[PDB]
Amino acid sequence: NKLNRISRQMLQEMGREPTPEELAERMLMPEDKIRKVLKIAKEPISMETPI
Amino acid sequence: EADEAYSVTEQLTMTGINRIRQKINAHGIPVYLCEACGNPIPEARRKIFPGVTLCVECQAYQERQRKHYA
Amino acid sequence: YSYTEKKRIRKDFGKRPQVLDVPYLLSIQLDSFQKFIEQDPEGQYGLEAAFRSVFPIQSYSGNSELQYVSYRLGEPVFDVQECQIRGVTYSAPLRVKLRLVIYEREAPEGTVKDIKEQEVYMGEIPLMTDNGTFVINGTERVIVSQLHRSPGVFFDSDKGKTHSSGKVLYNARIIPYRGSWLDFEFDPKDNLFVRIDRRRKLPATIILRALNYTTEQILDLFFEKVIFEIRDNKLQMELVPERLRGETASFDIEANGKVYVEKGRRITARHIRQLEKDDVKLIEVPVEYIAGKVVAKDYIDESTGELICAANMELSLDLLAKLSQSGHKRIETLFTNDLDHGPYISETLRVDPTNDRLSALVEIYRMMRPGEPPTREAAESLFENLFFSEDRYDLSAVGRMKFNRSLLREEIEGSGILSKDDIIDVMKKLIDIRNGKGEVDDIDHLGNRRIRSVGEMAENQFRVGLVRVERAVKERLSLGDLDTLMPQDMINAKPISAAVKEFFGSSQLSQFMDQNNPLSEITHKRRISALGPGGLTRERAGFEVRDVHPTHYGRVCPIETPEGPNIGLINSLSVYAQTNEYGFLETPYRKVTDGVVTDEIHYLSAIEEGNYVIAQANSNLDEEGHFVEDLVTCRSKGESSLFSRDQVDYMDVSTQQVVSVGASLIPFLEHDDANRALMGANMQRQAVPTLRADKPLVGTGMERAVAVDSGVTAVAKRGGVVQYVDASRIVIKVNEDEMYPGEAGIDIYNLTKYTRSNQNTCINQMPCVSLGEPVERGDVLADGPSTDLGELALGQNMRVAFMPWNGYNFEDSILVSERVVQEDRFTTIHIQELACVSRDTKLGPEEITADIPNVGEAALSKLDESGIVYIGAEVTGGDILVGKVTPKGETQLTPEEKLLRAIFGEKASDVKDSSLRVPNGVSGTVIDVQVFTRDGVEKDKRALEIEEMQLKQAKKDLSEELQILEAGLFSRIRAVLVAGGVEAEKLDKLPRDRWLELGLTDEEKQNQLEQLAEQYDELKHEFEKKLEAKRRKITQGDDLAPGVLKIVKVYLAVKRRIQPGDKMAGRHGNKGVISKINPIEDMPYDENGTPVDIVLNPLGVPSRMNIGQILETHLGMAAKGIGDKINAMLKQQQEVAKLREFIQRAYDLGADVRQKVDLSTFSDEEVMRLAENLRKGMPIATPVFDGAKEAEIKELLKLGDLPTSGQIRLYDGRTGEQFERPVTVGYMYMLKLNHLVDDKMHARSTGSYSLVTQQPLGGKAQFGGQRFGEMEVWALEAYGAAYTLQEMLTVKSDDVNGRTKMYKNIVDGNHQMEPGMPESFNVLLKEIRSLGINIELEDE
Ligand SMILES: [Zn+2]
Repeated sequence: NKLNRISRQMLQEMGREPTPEELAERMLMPEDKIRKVLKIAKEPISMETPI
Repeated sequence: EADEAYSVTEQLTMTGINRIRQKINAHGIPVYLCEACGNPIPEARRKIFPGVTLCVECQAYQERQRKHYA
Repeated sequence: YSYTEKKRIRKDFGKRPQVLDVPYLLSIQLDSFQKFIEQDPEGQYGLEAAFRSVFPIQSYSGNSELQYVSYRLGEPVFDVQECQIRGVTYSAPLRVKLRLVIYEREAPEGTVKDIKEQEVYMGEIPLMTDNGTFVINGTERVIVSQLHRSPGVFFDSDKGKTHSSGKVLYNARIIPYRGSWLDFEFDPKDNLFVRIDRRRKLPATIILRALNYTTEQILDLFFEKVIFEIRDNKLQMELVPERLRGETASFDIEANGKVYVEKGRRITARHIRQLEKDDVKLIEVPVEYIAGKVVAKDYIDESTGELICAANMELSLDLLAKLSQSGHKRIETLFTNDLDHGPYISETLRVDPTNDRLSALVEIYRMMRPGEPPTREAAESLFENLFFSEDRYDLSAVGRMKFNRSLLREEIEGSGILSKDDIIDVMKKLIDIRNGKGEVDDIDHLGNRRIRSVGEMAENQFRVGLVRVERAVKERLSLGDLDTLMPQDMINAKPISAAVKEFFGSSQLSQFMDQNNPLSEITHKRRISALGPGGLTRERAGFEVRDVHPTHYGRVCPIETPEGPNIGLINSLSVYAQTNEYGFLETPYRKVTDGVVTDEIHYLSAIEEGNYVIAQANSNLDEEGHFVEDLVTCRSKGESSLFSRDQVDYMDVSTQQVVSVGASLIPFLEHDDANRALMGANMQRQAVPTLRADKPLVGTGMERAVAVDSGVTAVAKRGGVVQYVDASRIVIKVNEDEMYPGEAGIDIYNLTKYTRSNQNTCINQMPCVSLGEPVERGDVLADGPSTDLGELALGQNMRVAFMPWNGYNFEDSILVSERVVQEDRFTTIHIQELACVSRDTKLGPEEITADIPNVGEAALSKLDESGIVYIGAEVTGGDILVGKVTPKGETQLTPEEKLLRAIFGEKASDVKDSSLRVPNGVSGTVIDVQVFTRDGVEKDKRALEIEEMQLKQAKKDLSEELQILEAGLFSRIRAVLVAGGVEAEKLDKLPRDRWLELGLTDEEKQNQLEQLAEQYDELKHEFEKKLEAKRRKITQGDDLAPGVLKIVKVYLAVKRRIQPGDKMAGRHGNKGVISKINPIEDMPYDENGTPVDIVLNPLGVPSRMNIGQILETHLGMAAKGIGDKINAMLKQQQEVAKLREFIQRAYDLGADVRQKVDLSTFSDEEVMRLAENLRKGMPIATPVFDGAKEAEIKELLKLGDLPTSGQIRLYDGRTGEQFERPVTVGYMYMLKLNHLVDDKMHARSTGSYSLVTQQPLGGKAQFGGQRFGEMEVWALEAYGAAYTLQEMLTVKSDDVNGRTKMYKNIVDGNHQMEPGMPESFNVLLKEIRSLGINIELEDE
């Protein structure tokens, strides 16, 4: 949850969005874990998705 | 391939025109009284159309009426 | 005559003069977008327009309003080239100024404070290229202009098939630009209905009650009043002397002391002439005629105050007495006549369940949203928002125009939403047509079809972008604190940029540019579609809209349309067509005033054109420009016939204006069956660009327009002389006239070199001028692919001869001499992009290291220390392009593998082999390697070498600019210093950098030297920043996806020759697949010994009535003849005299043409260069309908000293003996289309299998086996092929157990099958069994 919010204030603030190592600084933890976090944080995709 | 498409068109066109063509028949000969209403048939219609049975008045009218219901 | 015309001049047949030369072919795409993104200080469509609609946004009446100031477009983040390689979208940041005002409580309005927040960012919006494409992810895309039904109201039929009665029906539809549909329709009972959107049908009068109309006003509005007087005792009636027409007398109708007509005689012209002329106002009547009449208004009893009769209630002989004795003198009734004014609206009221305003407003609310309760506030608001809200409804200006147009109003602009009047007036007009006065529209007419294109459609996607941000802004402005939040806090970026990114990314109208061919690009950007958003659907309509409509003349091409499931659903834009001010389709014509043909041109929209009488393209006018004949074939109101000399109001501009760019490129089109012509301009675009840009011997004249207007070529910005010519770049020293005062300098054109297209063809520019040659503005500076010398050359013409060759051209198959493949001339260069990805898997990270388990040095030769293939290495199938390994530890190998590892000592590795290797069968040269690395992961060795090399090259490029631009600029300083201080030799001794000091005496020349200084120091500094940014962009972390560490893209240049299987075709719809490639020894030759390149079948020509391919062949034959003549005289070195005498004769030919020519061209240095360019053959032009005629062809055959027959005798190269009969030989421009065989050919023994269904599946591009569908099963069922079928859908596919049991048997040399049960059926049993169903296999 914290991660969606940091990107908001910094969405328009940084013209685009903060780099994957920028929100890492905003957040308290090891900050490379963002990748690790962001990977499982995704929901799986509907296998019956039309291509 | 594709050639058949052209072929298809020709057969269709021919059939439509032919029906139309027939609707005029050929060497006919007869009287002059209109079958609907007896009005005078001029020899012009007799000689343009061999076997005419409808006066110019009726040869519109009916045509006209068909159009209206369309 | 110009400069790149002086080089080579196409001999032009065709008599009709060009009065208007072909405009920019990409006009449509470029124009429309320029309008969308641009400051327009007013409302005309654009970003300004979209804003001004939704804005100003205001909080929930809290008097906290957010208004819109103006907007800006930031510079492109990457330019065109840059944005493509990396894979970003080519976009600009949209910065819009917003002003937040707050009103006091409670306020006679005015502000405590307003913060005027500078330009908040709301996403980046894509930008259009110089050549009319977009870049979405480094991939060029086109936005197809769309054709949809014009906004407005249109009255239609639905005759016949309805109900099987005939009768016909009539319906009206109000179609606004945005907001809900308003449909009005009849039925057999002649009841008027309305349905919003496509929803539940409802009785039409309900909307009047929603507009606060009670029963009385509906009668008053749609009906007349028949006033009934009670004068003395029992009933008089007001009689309109006209009312009785289309009816028979109802009683003894008498007035004025004279009985005009008695009961039972129909009121005709006699009776109405009498009444009108005799002025019959009042007549006495019986009390029984109101037995049917409907009373108009409400009448209540003055004493008891009770309702006697409600409005729209029919009186009776007893009902009259109740309101007659109450003292009522008037009773207003309806005039009902089933021929003229039908009792239609009356019947509708009797079907309406509502009565008052809120009664109807509920029935509307409950229809739109059933299931939930109606409310007073809900029902009233819903209706006011549907057709009367500026926000939720708009017809636009065009909608308002066609609305007013179709309704016979005067205003051409007015309300943007519907009014109580608007809706009523439409219902009125609909009734008129059902009465027999008026006709219906048809969807197909191009005055009722409108064209939208990119500029408009992006506007609409931006508008929806704001309405979903507007809800959010209004929501924040409700609770927003005092002077803390500002207009950026509320407006998010993603919501705006997503609503626009959605469109350009995935849409039926945003597609990959069809780019194998400058014609393919230009024919795509000029394209129409009636499909997709807001248009028709393939399953909807319906042959009428697909068919070619008369209004298509000069707007839409009749012949260039796709040949597939959507024929006529696409079409292609005609050459001279342009989009109307209102957005309709108009075409150019010539104003015929009285009997003279002017040259002042007028653009007439589809509606405008019908009225006038337009002459024909091929019409002879001479001297002043009178029509030669007293009667000329013309077309006026939808038909075509002969017309009087001075009745014609206009005339066709060109013989060409009816076709498309594709269609106009076919020579002798007039002689080609329309069907095959379609295939021609359909396949012409599929022409893959050739190795050597040829040129059509047989042309039409358009090829120069298509080459230039398509971006593929490099066209001179400003006229001047060439300073430097490189295969890389071209520098133009500008002439003084065109050269701007400051910055001086030169135009420098950097050329596009060998690079991948969208369809894997190669797009490469080459210089077509030489050092120090004069070029003028708008000259051809460099040819693209499949363009020569400025002309569009989609292929290569060759010597073609029609005859059976032992069956090697049986159907449309083609037979080709070896000389072609030896000459590498239909050889075609393709560029594939293959990429390698280092990912992150659960087990660990992938490394791009060159340490690969169980591979020899034979592999690692083409690989560098880092693991990437070297640039320049010619590799074939199997060679490794990028070494890669994925973490897979503890394999858990088996005994016999373990024993094997122990015998031969392999250190069974803990890493898998995942390297990118070259696909089997394709083979080419590596020409480029890119490496994209995550920001913050260390660039490996080779990656760092590259980003170092990109740096050294970029520094050289930028400095080359400055060196040429300095010397170009300093060279101008030298010349102005000479004007009042000329020290020619003294000046250029000292250092050139030490020149800026020299001044000048009192004059503007002192102020002119001042100008060059500014722009020098600016070159000095603009160089610096242009070099700086360039350097940062290289080293900056290339940003990738989640899970991915670094990516290597290798670009291959495969050079594919031509082999049996390739599809080839001429421009006349003659397809054919090269069948055998023959030795030159075996080719048909003539008595001069020269073999023939292609042997075509004569049978392909009569059936498919494409006779232009023959004319092309003959004219081509004559065109090579002139070539063979000049080649001999040029080798004879005869001298200018003998040469020029012969050339001059060719360009006249017979008399009456349009060509004109020399001897103006400087009778030596210029004339000789031309002769050279013609010796390969003389380029001729056959305009589309202005083409060459047999006589001109035969005449040009005489000059070439070739037979008029077009035929010669030939000799079989094998037996050497003569061929009976003359055969035709000649030159036909022929294309190789990119259905090249070694792309189609697939095969699979055993491959990948799908997880869900154990079924052959394409995974490593060793593609899935062929699909064996239902029909192929009936094939085997019709034979006895019982086993062939079982094996087909058991072991060959579905049988997870059987397939391996078989393969093992196959190699053991036992052809058997141990089938068992397909997993496809095994899953059904489980899938059924997992429902409540017990499905078993019984018995034994
Ligand atoms: Zn008659």
